[PDB]
Amino acid sequence: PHLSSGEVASVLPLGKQLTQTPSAALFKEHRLEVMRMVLPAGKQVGSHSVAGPSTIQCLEGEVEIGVDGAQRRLHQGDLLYLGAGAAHDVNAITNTSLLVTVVLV
Amino acid sequence: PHLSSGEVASVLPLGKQLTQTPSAALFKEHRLEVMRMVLPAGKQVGSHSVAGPSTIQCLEGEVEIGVDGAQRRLHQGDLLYLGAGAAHDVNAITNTSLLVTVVLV
Repeated sequence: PHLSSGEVASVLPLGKQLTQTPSAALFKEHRLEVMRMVLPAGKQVGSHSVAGPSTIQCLEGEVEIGVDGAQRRLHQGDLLYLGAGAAHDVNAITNTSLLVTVVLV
Repeated sequence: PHLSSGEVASVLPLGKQLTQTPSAALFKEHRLEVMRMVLPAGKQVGSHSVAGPSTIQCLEGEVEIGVDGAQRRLHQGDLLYLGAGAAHDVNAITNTSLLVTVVLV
């Protein structure tokens, strides 16, 4: 259940289905991985980083992403840019779903 | 004012402000470029390819993206994966905005 080139996935908000939907990869290839992370309200991910640059898009709900020098409160439609190796943590304020795109080096 | 690491841009639907908003890069860095393409209804981009893989997310409206072996009709929330060097064309069905993420090789 992964997209190949030319294929499509819907990242619309899950809404009432959020609580029944696990996080899943849309696709993973040599240079890129795209995943939908589903976080229930309160879920935390400790400080960490990835070697390539990445983007986190808040599809619904509210999530706090701690970064060097700030705590970014993302709401629906917010797209956060993380440079290569930029440390960050995640705190789901509400039930939320995130589209996470990671460049692999 | 492109995003630096840890910064946020809204990719919410433009709605009534769509036809007044030009396409713009959210950021451009060594390994990754993220742009919002704003296409008025009927606008076409001819068949072309980029060297790295990419994703095209339909933020609002409807767009037809031609790919090898198919014509994908994307609606809001649809995310298309394009492999490295995958030829594609774009036809805005309605006024639409697209989040385009491109891995740079």
